[PDB]
Amino acid sequence: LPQGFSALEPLVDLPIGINITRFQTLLALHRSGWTAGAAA
Amino acid sequence: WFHVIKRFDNPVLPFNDGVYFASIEKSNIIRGWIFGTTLDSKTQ
Amino acid sequence: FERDISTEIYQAGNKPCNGVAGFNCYFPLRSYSFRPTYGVGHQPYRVVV
Ligand SMILES: *[C@@H]1O[C@H](CO)[C@@H](O)[C@H](O)[C@H]1NC(C)=O
Repeated sequence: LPQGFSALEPLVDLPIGINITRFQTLLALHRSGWTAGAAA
Repeated sequence: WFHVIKRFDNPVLPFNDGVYFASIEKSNIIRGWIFGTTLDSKTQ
Repeated sequence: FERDISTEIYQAGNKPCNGVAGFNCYFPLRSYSFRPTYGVGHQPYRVVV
Protein backbone atom coordinates (compact mmCIF):
# COMPACT_ATOMS: atom_id res chain seq x y z
CA LEU A 1 0.00 0.00 0.00
CA PRO A 2 1.67 3.27 -1.06
CA GLN A 3 2.09 6.34 1.10
CA GLY A 4 0.08 9.51 0.61
CA PHE A 5 -3.46 10.75 1.11
CA SER A 6 -6.59 10.27 -0.99
CA ALA A 7 -10.26 10.82 -0.19
CA LEU A 8 -13.01 8.43 -1.30
CA GLU A 9 -15.93 10.18 -2.99
CA PRO A 10 -19.41 8.73 -2.37
CA LEU A 11 -20.60 6.37 -5.08
CA VAL A 12 -23.86 4.54 -4.29
CA ASP A 13 -26.65 4.27 -1.71
CA LEU A 14 -29.23 1.45 -1.82
CA PRO A 15 -32.29 0.90 0.46
CA ILE A 16 -31.82 -2.87 0.74
CA GLY A 17 -32.59 -3.24 4.46
CA ILE A 18 -31.22 -6.77 4.92
CA ASN A 19 -29.02 -7.99 7.78
CA ILE A 20 -25.35 -8.41 6.84
CA THR A 21 -22.85 -10.67 8.60
CA ARG A 22 -20.42 -12.05 6.01
CA PHE A 23 -19.08 -11.33 2.54
CA GLN A 24 -16.91 -12.88 -0.17
CA THR A 25 -15.18 -11.59 -3.30
CA LEU A 26 -15.63 -12.72 -6.91
CA LEU A 27 -12.87 -13.62 -9.38
CA ALA A 28 -12.89 -13.77 -13.18
CA LEU A 29 -11.20 -17.04 -14.12
CA HIS A 30 -10.02 -17.46 -17.72
CA ARG A 31 -9.77 -20.84 -19.44
CA SER A 32 -7.10 -20.75 -22.15
CA GLY A 33 -6.38 -26.63 -14.49
CA TRP A 34 -6.91 -22.91 -15.07
CA THR A 35 -4.61 -19.98 -15.86
CA ALA A 36 -5.33 -16.78 -13.93
CA GLY A 37 -3.57 -13.45 -13.56
CA ALA A 38 -1.89 -12.04 -10.48
CA ALA A 39 -3.65 -9.61 -8.15
CA ALA A 40 -3.61 -8.57 -4.51
CA TRP B 1 -3.68 -9.36 2.63
CA PHE B 2 -4.70 -11.97 0.05
CA HIS B 3 -2.88 -12.87 -3.17
CA VAL B 4 -4.41 -14.50 -6.25
CA ILE B 5 -2.19 -16.12 -8.89
CA LYS B 6 -2.36 -21.84 -8.17
CA ARG B 7 -3.30 -19.38 -5.41
CA PHE B 8 -7.10 -19.51 -5.08
CA ASP B 9 -8.09 -17.99 -1.72
CA ASN B 10 -11.70 -16.73 -1.64
CA PRO B 11 -12.70 -17.32 1.99
CA VAL B 12 -15.85 -16.09 3.69
CA LEU B 13 -14.62 -13.04 5.58
CA PRO B 14 -16.65 -11.61 8.47
CA PHE B 15 -18.56 -8.35 8.19
CA ASN B 16 -18.69 -5.66 10.85
CA ASP B 17 -19.66 -1.99 11.25
CA GLY B 18 -17.96 -1.45 7.89
CA VAL B 19 -15.41 -2.82 5.46
CA TYR B 20 -12.48 -1.19 3.67
CA PHE B 21 -11.53 -3.07 0.49
CA ALA B 22 -8.40 -2.41 -1.55
CA SER B 23 -7.28 -4.06 -4.78
CA ILE B 24 -3.98 -3.77 -6.63
CA GLU B 25 -4.78 -5.34 -9.96
CA LYS B 26 -4.61 -5.19 -13.74
CA SER B 27 -6.80 -6.80 -16.44
CA ASN B 28 -9.85 -7.03 -14.11
CA ILE B 29 -9.61 -10.34 -12.29
CA ILE B 30 -11.85 -9.18 -9.42
CA ARG B 31 -15.44 -8.56 -10.52
CA GLY B 32 -17.99 -8.34 -7.71
CA TRP B 33 -19.16 -9.27 -4.22
CA ILE B 34 -21.70 -11.31 -2.26
CA PHE B 35 -23.18 -10.22 1.08
CA GLY B 36 -25.39 -12.06 3.53
CA THR B 37 -25.60 -13.96 6.80
CA THR B 38 -25.96 -17.68 6.01
CA LEU B 39 -24.82 -17.48 2.35
CA ASP B 40 -27.63 -19.85 1.33
CA SER B 41 -31.16 -19.64 -0.07
CA LYS B 42 -32.88 -19.64 3.33
CA THR B 43 -31.96 -16.03 4.17
CA GLN B 44 -31.99 -12.85 2.10
CA PHE C 1 -37.19 -1.08 9.54
CA GLU C 2 -36.06 -4.71 9.74
CA ARG C 3 -37.96 -7.43 7.88
CA ASP C 4 -37.60 -11.07 8.95
CA ILE C 5 -39.25 -13.88 6.99
CA SER C 6 -37.36 -16.85 8.44
CA THR C 7 -39.53 -19.97 8.78
CA GLU C 8 -37.14 -21.88 11.06
CA ILE C 9 -38.81 -23.61 13.99
CA TYR C 10 -38.48 -21.65 17.23
CA GLN C 11 -36.51 -23.48 19.94
CA ALA C 12 -38.43 -22.74 23.14
CA GLY C 13 -36.39 -25.10 25.32
CA ASN C 14 -32.91 -26.57 25.02
CA LYS C 15 -33.78 -29.75 23.11
CA PRO C 16 -33.26 -29.25 19.35
CA CYS C 17 -36.37 -29.00 17.20
CA ASN C 18 -34.77 -30.09 13.89
CA GLY C 19 -37.41 -28.26 11.86
CA VAL C 20 -40.37 -30.18 13.32
CA ALA C 21 -42.87 -29.39 16.05
CA GLY C 22 -42.53 -30.98 19.46
CA PHE C 23 -42.08 -30.38 23.16
CA ASN C 24 -40.82 -26.81 23.65
CA CYS C 25 -40.94 -26.42 19.85
CA TYR C 26 -43.58 -23.99 18.58
CA PHE C 27 -43.98 -22.48 15.13
CA PRO C 28 -42.98 -18.78 15.33
CA LEU C 29 -46.02 -17.65 13.30
CA ARG C 30 -49.64 -17.59 14.46
CA SER C 31 -52.84 -16.64 12.64
CA TYR C 32 -55.00 -13.68 13.63
CA SER C 33 -58.26 -15.27 12.39
CA PHE C 34 -60.20 -12.03 12.01
CA ARG C 35 -63.96 -12.42 12.50
CA PRO C 36 -66.80 -9.88 12.54
CA THR C 37 -68.11 -11.31 15.83
CA TYR C 38 -64.82 -10.40 17.54
CA GLY C 39 -64.37 -7.29 19.65
CA VAL C 40 -63.35 -3.86 18.41
CA GLY C 41 -59.83 -4.31 19.75
CA HIS C 42 -59.50 -7.61 17.88
CA GLN C 43 -60.89 -6.15 14.64
CA PRO C 44 -58.51 -5.90 11.66
CA TYR C 45 -56.89 -2.54 10.92
CA ARG C 46 -54.87 -1.40 7.90
CA VAL C 47 -51.77 0.64 8.77
CA VAL C 48 -49.76 2.72 6.29
CA VAL C 49 -46.61 4.55 7.40
C1 LIG D 1 -27.85 -11.17 11.38
O1 LIG D 1 -27.52 -12.51 10.96
C2 LIG D 1 -26.60 -13.18 11.84
C3 LIG D 1 -26.32 -14.53 11.21
O2 LIG D 1 -27.51 -15.29 11.07
C4 LIG D 1 -27.20 -13.29 13.24
O3 LIG D 1 -26.25 -13.89 14.11
C5 LIG D 1 -27.57 -11.91 13.75
O4 LIG D 1 -28.23 -12.02 15.01
C6 LIG D 1 -28.49 -11.21 12.76
N1 LIG D 1 -28.82 -9.87 13.22
C7 LIG D 1 -29.90 -9.59 13.96
C8 LIG D 1 -30.08 -8.16 14.36
O5 LIG D 1 -30.69 -10.46 14.30
